[PDB]
Amino acid sequence: EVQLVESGAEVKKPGASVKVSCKASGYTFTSYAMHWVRQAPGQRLEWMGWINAGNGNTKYSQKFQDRVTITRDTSASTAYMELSSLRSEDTAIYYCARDKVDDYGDYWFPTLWYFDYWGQGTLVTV
Amino acid sequence: SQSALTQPASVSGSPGQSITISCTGTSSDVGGFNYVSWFQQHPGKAPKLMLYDVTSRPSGVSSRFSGSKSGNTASLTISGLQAEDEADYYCSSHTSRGTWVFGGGTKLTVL
Amino acid sequence: SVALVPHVGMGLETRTETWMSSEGAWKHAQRIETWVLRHPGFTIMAAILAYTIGTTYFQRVLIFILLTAVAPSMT
Amino acid sequence: SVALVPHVGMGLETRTETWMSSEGAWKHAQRIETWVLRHPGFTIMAAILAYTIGTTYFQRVLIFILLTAVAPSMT
Amino acid sequence: MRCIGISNRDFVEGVSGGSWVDIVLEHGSCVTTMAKNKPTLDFELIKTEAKHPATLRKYCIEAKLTNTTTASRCPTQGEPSLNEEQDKRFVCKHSMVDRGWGNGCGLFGKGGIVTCAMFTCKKNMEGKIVQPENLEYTIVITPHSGEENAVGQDTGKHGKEIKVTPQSSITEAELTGYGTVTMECSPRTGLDFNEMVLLQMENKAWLVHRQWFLDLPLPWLPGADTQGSNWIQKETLVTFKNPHAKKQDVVVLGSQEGAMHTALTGATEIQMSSGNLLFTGHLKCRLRMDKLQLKGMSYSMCTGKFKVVKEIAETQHGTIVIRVQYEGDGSPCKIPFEIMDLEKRHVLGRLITVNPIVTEKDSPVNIEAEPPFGDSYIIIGVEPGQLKLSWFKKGSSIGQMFETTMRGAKRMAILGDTAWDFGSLGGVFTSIGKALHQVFGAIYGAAFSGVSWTMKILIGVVITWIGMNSRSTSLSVSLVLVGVVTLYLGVMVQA
Amino acid sequence: LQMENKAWLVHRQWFLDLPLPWLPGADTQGSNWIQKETLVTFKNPHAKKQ
Amino acid sequence: KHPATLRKYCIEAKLTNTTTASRCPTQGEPSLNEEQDKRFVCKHSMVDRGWGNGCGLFGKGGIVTCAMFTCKKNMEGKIVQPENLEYTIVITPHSGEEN
Ligand SMILES: *[C@@H]1O[C@H](CO)[C@@H](O)[C@H](O)[C@H]1NC(C)=O
Ligand SMILES: *[C@@H]1O[C@H](CO)[C@@H](O)[C@H](O)[C@H]1NC(C)=O
Repeated sequence: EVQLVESGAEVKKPGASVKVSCKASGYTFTSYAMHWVRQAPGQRLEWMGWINAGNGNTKYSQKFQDRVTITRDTSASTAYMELSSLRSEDTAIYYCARDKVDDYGDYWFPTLWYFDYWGQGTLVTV
Repeated sequence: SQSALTQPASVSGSPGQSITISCTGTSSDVGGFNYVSWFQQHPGKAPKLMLYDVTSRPSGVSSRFSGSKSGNTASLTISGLQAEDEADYYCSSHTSRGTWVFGGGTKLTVL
Repeated sequence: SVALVPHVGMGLETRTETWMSSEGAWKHAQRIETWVLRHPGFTIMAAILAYTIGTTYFQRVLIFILLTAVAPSMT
Repeated sequence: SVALVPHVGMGLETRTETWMSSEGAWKHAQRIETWVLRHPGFTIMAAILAYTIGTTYFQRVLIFILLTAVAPSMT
Repeated sequence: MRCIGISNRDFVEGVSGGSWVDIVLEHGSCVTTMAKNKPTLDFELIKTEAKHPATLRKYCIEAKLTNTTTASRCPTQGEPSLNEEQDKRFVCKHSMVDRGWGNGCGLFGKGGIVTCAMFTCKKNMEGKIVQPENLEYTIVITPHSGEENAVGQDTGKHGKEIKVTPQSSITEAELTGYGTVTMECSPRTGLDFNEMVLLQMENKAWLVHRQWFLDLPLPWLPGADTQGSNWIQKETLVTFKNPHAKKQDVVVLGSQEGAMHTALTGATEIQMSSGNLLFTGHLKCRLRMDKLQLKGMSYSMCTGKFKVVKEIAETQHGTIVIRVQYEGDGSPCKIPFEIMDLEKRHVLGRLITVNPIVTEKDSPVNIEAEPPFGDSYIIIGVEPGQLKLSWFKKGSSIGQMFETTMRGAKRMAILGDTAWDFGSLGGVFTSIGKALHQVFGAIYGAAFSGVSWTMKILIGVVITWIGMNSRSTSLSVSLVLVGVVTLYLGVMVQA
Repeated sequence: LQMENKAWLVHRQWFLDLPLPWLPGADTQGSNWIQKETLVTFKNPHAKKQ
Repeated sequence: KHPATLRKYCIEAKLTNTTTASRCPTQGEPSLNEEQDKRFVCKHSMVDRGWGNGCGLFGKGGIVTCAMFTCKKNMEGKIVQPENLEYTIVITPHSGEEN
């Protein structure tokens, strides 16, 4: 079926810029919207936001709505999540997931199986 | 936003028995919307969707996993606990504001 | 200007809602009402003119309505 | 819109050139000319209605001109 | 089972002797077709892409004047000459200003003056045109029986998408367990492209009338320009000031984006950020039911117990959807579903999900049925373990007939003569109604084109009064009927 | 009435009856526009999104 | 002289932070905290809701959307006190003298 491969683990100094790609194959990239989930080692999953590949529309979480930016390439078949101001709290594995958008390309209401496929995971230790 | 999804931190059950995991949330996400999804995460493995609806489940997942939702609480029920059910289980919901809330997580351990 | 020639009567209207249908459904009538409120003098004169020019109550009312609607739009 | 309340008739007029006077003197009449050119069907029905409404000849022409003026400007 | 949630859902019941039915797939509307012994199918028009549109005319909405220059002549000496007058990108105007000894002339009168400023365009609104050729529709056909999920099949989905372009009239969709549905669609007459402009101002695009677009009073380029500087009708976006008959000046007259937005009132917006997607307009198709097979036929009835995994829900169209799960032997069997009266003596309710079946033991198939008005019983399963679920349908029958008549009127208002091809199966009444509608609609479009809804209501009232006062009753009835229809159209217009 | 780089002498009731968002004139912060709906459009086609 | 501004009008606005909240059928209208913020423009409407949307009831669900209204250009309407007008006149005796 569909497969998503995230990038390798990155260890960065606090305050640096992070950027981890999640290339997803086996399906129309612009058809589905790709979400980003963060989980501090030994803590809960934490939802960052989603980037719609169809038209670039994005949504970030309240917590991340300042230092977190999500962008995707339609041709590169990859979506990128970048964290602006790093901190020790930010040392977690970031997971990319996927949710299909409606027939019109809008992403108002998600599909009930909104995280059916994930990425293997990329670990960043800030 | 905030981890409104509150579920028991630790859960254990003897192999072959039925164990239930309850996920509680506000009326915004888990009490009003059927977007309650249960995800199982193995050690070092990415989360796997177990029940996409309140009770629906994917093709790969075995039928031992059955969920339910009453009021503002969502429940994951596992019938016939095995030794492969020792992974964590994260409930999630689509908040009325358009965001996603994950549960604290339940670490299932079988004896 | 362009705003003075809207796309309202074109006949290309589907079941899908148009650009400012909700807003512009009553904008013209609201503007006529506001104009009558602000400029009461012309309304009375138009009523008198319609009464004089119309033999029947239908003619008078129709003429008065037309005069009242034309004055603001004509500006 | 704001362009539909043009400040044309508010008094305050001196012997100095106002804003868009020459351009805007006949622009509404030219708009009506273009609209009547593009929509001759409505003009015929307006003439028929004016003829059937009002008995005197003066009445019919007053109604016809009023209707043809309101139609394009109703927006 | 897409149609369940949609408010604008139409039920088309029946096929012709040839097992075909014609439908109109409007955007934002879902059609469900029910035929005896035929699977119930849900058809939705989800996209209308117009490809490779050619630019027709560029309009200037925000300009800027520069390089202003003036020349004057003494009175009675003709007009002045500016070298910039030769160039067509300079907007120039001739006026007369008082002259005399003080301003350097030997005569007291009005000398000619010419003001020239270079016209430049900051923002323009391209208007493109498409030819029906590159007009590709997209339709989704979902087998209405099964369970309504798009994650059941990894490669695709239960529903099928067929692209209806004018190149191929026949589009044949193969449903996994339902055979094949054939749509003989007609894309060329759905929307009158080539009498229509794809207007695109900044990051918003509309679908405007070609004549209306060409009548816009703004500077414009032909649409084949390369230099892009020789604007036509520049003086619509420029003001010339000769305030006290002493000097002349030229101003740029601001930006027309907001005025254009106001002008576009009444135009259905579309998308042009990628591919010129249209989400409006209808499509007329013919259904080929001949090769459609019920997915679960040649199954044995299910004799085990059934449980309701999802509470019975009253859908917006007067039907009910209930999800049930089967716990019994004989995995692939057909569900015994019935709707009877309180005495269990009659089968009062029809089943929209015809031939419900249990594909997999642990799979909650969901069922849509139409119960009768009032109290009834939804019975699922055989006598040992059979579920009796009482239901009350809130409405009435006469109310439903009134609602159906109003829905048909609204279809006759939104659509033209196509309202006569929505539910038709051939027949002389359909053909005659369509022909009469074509004639009366030609007359009505000629009479009421370019008129606002308020004017339509005024004309309707006037015609109703004229008919009410007519001395001849034949003419009276005709006039009142025309006025009433006109009033209704005025009330329903501005959609 | 001074717009961007040009000014006019206009009637005061006409100015107070314009259909545009307006501040009372003493607002330095400009965070309380009135009549904001005259300069925005809310679109709900097909009753699916807004 | 000394003109005082009585009203500023916005002629070119801007919408930046759009947020939306949806309610399932028969539950009334939803709530946004931006809805009572004065620098946000909000509107209530109804969208079709159902099992696919995630509700569990079939009907119209209330919807609210809000965007922050920002003015990029405005027109200042100023007023002058009649005591602050200062007319200037030139009286030249029509003498015939040259400059
Ligand atoms: C217009 O003026 C600009 C200076 O702003 C100058 O560079 C340009 O050559 C001038 N063009 C003409 C045609 O006068
Ligand atoms: C609005 O969005 C901008 C985007 O950069 C952000 O900086 C700002 O904090 C947001 N304001 C809100 C959400 O109130």
